[PDB]
Amino acid sequence: PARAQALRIEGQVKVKFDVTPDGRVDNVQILSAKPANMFEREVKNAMRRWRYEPGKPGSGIVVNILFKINGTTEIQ
Amino acid sequence: PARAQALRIEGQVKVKFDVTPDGRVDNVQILSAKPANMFEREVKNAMRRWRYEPGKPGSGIVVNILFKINGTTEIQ
Repeated sequence: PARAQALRIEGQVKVKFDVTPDGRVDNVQILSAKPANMFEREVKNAMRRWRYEPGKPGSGIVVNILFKINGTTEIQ
Repeated sequence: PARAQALRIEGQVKVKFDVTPDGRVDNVQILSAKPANMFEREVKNAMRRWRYEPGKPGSGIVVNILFKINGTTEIQ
């Protein structure tokens, strides 16, 4: 078998928008509550926790990460 | 009961970093493959799909969205 590396972030986000009479959203803006880079910082953070074997280092290592985000509105 | 609104994004992301001899990651940068705003565009996108009842519109509506991101490295 082969060992993967994993990510699990929990988060929040605030969005303002208009609702039209047809019943469709428009004119969305995010209210960014964290410093502009929000998604990015939470990722780099989760890679602190990543472990490798000592005495075999390197640089420029690359990886692609497939992720699933799963939102849902809060506290009516 | 009360009706929520939901989000489900699937995505990818590329990251370059160093691995030290202690066995810890350092010097992380994202390789941003989509236009800088990646997380943001995928969100605004998912709110296209949101439905409201016609003939009751408004503007400046705000909502907070709690989300769970769940990564894991690809194709060894």
